[PDB]
Amino acid sequence: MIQRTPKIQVYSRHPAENGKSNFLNCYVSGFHPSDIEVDLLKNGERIEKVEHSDLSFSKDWSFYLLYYTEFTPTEKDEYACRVNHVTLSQPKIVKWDRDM
Amino acid sequence: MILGGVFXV
Amino acid sequence: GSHSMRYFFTSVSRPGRGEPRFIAVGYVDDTQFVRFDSDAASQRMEPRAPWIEQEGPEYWDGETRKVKAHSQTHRVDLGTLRGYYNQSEAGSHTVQRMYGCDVGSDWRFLRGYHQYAYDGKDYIALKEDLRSWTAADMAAQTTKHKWEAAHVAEQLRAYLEGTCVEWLRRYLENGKETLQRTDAPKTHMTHHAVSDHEATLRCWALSFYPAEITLTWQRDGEDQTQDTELVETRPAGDGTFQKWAAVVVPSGQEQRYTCHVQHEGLPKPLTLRWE
Repeated sequence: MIQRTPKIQVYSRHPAENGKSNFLNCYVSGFHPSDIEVDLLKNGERIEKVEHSDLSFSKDWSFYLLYYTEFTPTEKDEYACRVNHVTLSQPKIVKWDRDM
Repeated sequence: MILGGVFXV
Repeated sequence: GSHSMRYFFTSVSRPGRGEPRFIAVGYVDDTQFVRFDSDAASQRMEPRAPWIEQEGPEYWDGETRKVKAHSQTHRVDLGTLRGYYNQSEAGSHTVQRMYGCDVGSDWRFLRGYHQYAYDGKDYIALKEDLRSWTAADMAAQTTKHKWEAAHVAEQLRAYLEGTCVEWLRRYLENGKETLQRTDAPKTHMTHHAVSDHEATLRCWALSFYPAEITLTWQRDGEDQTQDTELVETRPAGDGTFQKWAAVVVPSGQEQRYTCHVQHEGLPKPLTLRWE
């Protein structure tokens, strides 16, 4: 059938300041079908308190989702999003680029 | 407000 | 400007895996206020905006009841469609439904729509005139014939020209602080050396509402579309959006480039130059 690969963006709600509260976002869009695994990672470890948005879709019928979690960036903590989907031979890891 | 409504494809 | 109310419905059959998953979300423009999930605990239509939260039990019971009938309808649909295509029972399948209405500056009805997709491709769509249908293939013809037979479109039209515009307007007035605002984008530029002979120039638009926005790069007036990296417009999480566009510039040429930001919240285009 139809299988669209997710597009993944890793970013914060507001510009990341060391020590100031924030939200870490993983937006995944443009995928089909809807079966998808999205995890946020602090230093390679799966963040447990991760919420997501309600499944909705675009004009070409493809789905989008926002996975998000409240976090406080520090200078040494590394963050990332790991995505698996039918169109992905293996889980894809997108690292969060603070200064962008 | 959503549709009130029935249908059936 | 103009506004719109739209409802999006997703149903996926779970072969031998319990009932099919049903997800419903409601938006006025780019803001959500409703949301129903079959896997959720409440089994109620739930508030997802502040200005809808105090609508009253009558509203929520009425909205819960109806979206429950939507979920039954779609569950029945996944079987009918499995039929039209002679598909096996072992597989997961997807039905997608969107309908809504647009109003103009005057808040009068502008247009209504009603679309339906199966397995992520067009199946059937109510046309501009809200009288006739577009069937995608041989299967959707049968549905077309069935719906014509049952005057489905007439009952759809009544909803889109009345109930839909009616309540859109109630919401617009009720949530006017949220729904009637325009946050122009906060814009800035960033520079990063790719190498000693290249640098990435990145144009940001942050914290804007609504989501429609155009970001473009020019070099000497000429649009650098083929060489511009553009990300999809993304939710920030607080009901605003963000987007960026990037180009790779030979070091020393930063001054030849301008970023142009167009957004409904801006009294006029915004030309950005790394200077």
